[PDB]
Amino acid sequence: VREIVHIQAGQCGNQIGAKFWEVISDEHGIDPTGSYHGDSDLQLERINVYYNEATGGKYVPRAILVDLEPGTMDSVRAGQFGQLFRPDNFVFGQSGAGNNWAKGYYTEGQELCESILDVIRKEAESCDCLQGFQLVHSLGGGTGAGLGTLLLNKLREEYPDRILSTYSIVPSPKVSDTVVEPYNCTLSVHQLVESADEVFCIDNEALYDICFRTLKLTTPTYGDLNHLVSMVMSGTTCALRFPGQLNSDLRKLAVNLVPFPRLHFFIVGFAPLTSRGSQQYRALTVPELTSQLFDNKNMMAACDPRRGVYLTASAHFRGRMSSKEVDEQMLNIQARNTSYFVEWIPSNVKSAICDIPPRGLKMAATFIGNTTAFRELFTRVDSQFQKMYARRAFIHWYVNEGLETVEFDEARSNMTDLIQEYEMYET
Amino acid sequence: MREVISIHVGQAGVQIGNGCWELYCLEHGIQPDGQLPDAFNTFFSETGAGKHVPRAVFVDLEPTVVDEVRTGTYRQLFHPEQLISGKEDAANNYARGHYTVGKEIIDLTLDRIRKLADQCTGLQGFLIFHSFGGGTGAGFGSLLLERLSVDYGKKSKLEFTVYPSPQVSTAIVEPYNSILATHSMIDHSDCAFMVDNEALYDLCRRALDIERPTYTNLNRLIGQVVSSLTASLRFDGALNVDFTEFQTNLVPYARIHFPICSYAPVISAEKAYHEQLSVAEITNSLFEPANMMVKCDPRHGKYMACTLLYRGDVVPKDVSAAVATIKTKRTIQFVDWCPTGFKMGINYQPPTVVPGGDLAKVQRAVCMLANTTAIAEAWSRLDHKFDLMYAKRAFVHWYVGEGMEEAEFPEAREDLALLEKDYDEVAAES
Amino acid sequence: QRAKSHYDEREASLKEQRRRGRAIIELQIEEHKINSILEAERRDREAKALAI
Amino acid sequence: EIERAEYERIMKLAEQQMDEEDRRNAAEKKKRQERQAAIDALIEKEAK
Ligand SMILES: Nc1nc2c(ncn2[C@@H]2O[C@H](COP(=O)(O)OP(=O)(O)OP(=O)(O)O)[C@@H](O)[C@H]2O)c(=O)[nH]1
Ligand SMILES: Nc1nc2c(ncn2[C@@H]2O[C@H](COP(=O)(O)OP(=O)(O)O)[C@@H](O)[C@H]2O)c(=O)[nH]1
Ligand SMILES: [Mg+2]
Repeated sequence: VREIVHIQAGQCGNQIGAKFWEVISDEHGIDPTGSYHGDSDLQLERINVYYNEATGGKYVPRAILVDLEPGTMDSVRAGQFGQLFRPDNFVFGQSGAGNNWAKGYYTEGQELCESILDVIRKEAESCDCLQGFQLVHSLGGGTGAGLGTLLLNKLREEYPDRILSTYSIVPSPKVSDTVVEPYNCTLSVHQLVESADEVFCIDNEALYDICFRTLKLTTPTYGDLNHLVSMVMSGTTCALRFPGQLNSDLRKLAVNLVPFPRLHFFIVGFAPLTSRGSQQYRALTVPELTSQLFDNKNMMAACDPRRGVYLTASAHFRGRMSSKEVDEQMLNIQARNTSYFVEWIPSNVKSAICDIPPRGLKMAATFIGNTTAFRELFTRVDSQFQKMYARRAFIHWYVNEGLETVEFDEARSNMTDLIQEYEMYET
Repeated sequence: MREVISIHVGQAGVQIGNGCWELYCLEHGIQPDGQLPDAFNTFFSETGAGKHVPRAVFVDLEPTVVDEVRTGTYRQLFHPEQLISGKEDAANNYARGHYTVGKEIIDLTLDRIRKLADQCTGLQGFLIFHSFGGGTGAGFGSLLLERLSVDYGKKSKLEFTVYPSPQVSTAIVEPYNSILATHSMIDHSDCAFMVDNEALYDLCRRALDIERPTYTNLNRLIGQVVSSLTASLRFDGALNVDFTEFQTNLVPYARIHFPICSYAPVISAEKAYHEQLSVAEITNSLFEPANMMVKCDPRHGKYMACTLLYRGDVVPKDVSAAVATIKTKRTIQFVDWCPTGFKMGINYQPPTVVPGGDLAKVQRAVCMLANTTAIAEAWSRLDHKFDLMYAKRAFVHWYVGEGMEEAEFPEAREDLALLEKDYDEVAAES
Repeated sequence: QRAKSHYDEREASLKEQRRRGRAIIELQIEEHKINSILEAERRDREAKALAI
Repeated sequence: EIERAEYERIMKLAEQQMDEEDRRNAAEKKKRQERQAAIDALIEKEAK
């Protein structure tokens, strides 16, 4: 009884979350209409963690979808699992997103939040227990950034004990979709540092690189990218739904991986990924998974770990394997590459083994890592934000909404302080 | 549900509008009678049985062009109250259209526009067309925009106007009207797109084998650009782009709003079979000055903001590859303080063609909108021409006698000068 | 619940009849008005021919 | 493991089958309606 509430915002968040619900529904074996036609009894043991039961043999997910513009939910309702979500869980206004963080935070954010908090409260107290909330939002845009930060602050005000684990996409440095993206990223970082406990960030250019390097996807759409984020989502919480040889929930991961209150930003990775044509050459074993997991080329974040050092790390495993083999590999990978690990924290690698593998993949593992390579991601946006801030250009647009120009300086100062904190902890 | 009001002024606005509605009715598939043999609210309004009515008001002080539509094949589609025609035109006089004749009919048009907006609850902005050199076009456009500024406040008043050509001109008093309109547009207009006749004339033969096009062929090219702009608001897409999204990103400052427009690929119905027209080809050919619709070389100026709108089989992976290759072009310069400068949006609906027509069955197309300091080249020519006119007081007596005060001419001259300095200051590096 | 689903169908049919009434009658009235002009063909063109 | 991979490959083919219907329908219905709105609406104006 560790129910987790799922929240979506923006076009990017809603589409990713929609793909997430497809994967988790298929994992348990639930028909698109909400009725069970699965294959195993172990699927029903802890289905309460993500679903509510509507009397009649129908399951309604603990999901809330929010967008400022109504365009996105038209595709969601037309989707395969559109009918699954509660009709009263669709909360939205009738104004354009505007791609503006200040507009999304002060103009439409205030009006929408008063409607949203009641739906969240109705979903939160519907279950006996609630370990924490789960959020998917976009930092680059206006709706997902501003609304996500405002809702995170409000949830922290109301539910201090619960773990607010969030997933976000950091704007790509080279070819991104927004001119004014550095403004939104810089403003969102300030609230995101102080509010959320567990944070994971994905770079889209890394997704294109990973998809083309490994899976040989000739025509990579957004579906496969959203699909990859789904396995990262599914492998994160696998322990709560099913048993295993070593249990680890979100609170265990947060205590183990977070050494200080301001160092909690994480990067993620998933394994195994194999080419669909040459997948029948791989005798996948635990050493092979460890090589794929710890490889820099399979990281969903555009930051090379070799350029920095690690602080804490953790690996979650799925399937039936030996515990000694995981421990021996874990010791070997720590001893061989000591150049990238701090000397004052021994045994920086934490393990967790669930028992049931996911569909389609005889055995699987997931990796979450924390490192000082985060400075490069903050370096790119800092330089871009300084260039944007030099000639006062787009300050004009944000002024008409109510935002003060000093807020940029406070946000950049806070993010620069985080850069310094990562720098001095490298020693 | 979500809606755009179209307002057309003068001869060009009506003739441009006629071509556009030809494309729009075909692209959705509505018969000329409004019946059938979606996102209709974007431009179409719905009536009782099956009839559709377009969300447009056609305004002109001369009844000749309006009567053509009343007699034309599309006469049943438009509601008779939407077609307002005046008695006598402004005679290519800004003062006559601004004060004497325009103020006679101004109140009637505003009521019609306001009444239309009630059925159009999903309003996001207005689209307005003008001729800069014309009298009714520029003269009536100024009064309409000034009234709408206080009537509706914060609403996106986008515009698409024909700027005078650098050398080709069909009006002697053209510089007077343009300098007077420019003063009016720069204050209230949210974002006004620019095109000129001369470059449209050159492309209509260079890009496709038409030896002697007419206003009909030019209007079809304009309609294609407008269709792609509103395509994201009409159909599903991987990246939805709204009007406020354009407004925030395109303009970095209040007075530097003026963008430029481009379209590609424009190719005859026969040559399309020879070339692949991949995403790289359509993206690379956009930046060429030959495809520019405004006869100002981008190499003279700089790039500060660009927008790409795609329609076809576009894959996001190729977009990133195409944009990355563009940034490697040393011939293209960007202001250092704007490193990214790109917004792209993807729509699934392909372009639609019209018979007796000029384009081909292009599988994939793309629309390009950008803001450049090369527009300063165009302004200097207008300023120089006006100075030659006002040095000897060439046509002052015509404008003064129509109620306009002479003290405005130096004021409008200063406003153009301040815009010129503003563009130079922005283009300066640090 | 299904019974009111057909009840909703009844409301849809009635709201369809609302449009059908205008759809057919207003077209017919214009046809009669056109025939009134056909009467105007003989009360004017031939009567003023008698004026000739 | 492989013993259950024998069933796993069949189920993956079932997922591939579902993708086949979904993508095929999205393409076949889209193309012909697109051609109709462009070309069949075009033919009327050619005669006009
Ligand atoms: N591209 C294009 N331009 C047009 C078209 N029709 C008119 N124009 C432009 O309209 C400009 C002047 O329009 P006029 O009708 O003479 O003047 P006006 O704006 O209607 O105002 P008035 O002087 O009162 O007639 C010319 O420079 C033309 O280039 C058209 O169909 N296509
Ligand atoms: N991976 C992924 N990225 C997306 C998707 N949809 C949009 N994006 C990206 O997200 C960014 C815009 O996010 P958006 O939801 O519009 O942010 P918002 O305006 O604040 O809600 C763009 O850079 C897109 O490239 C998706 O389905 N998957
Ligand atoms: Mg005219």
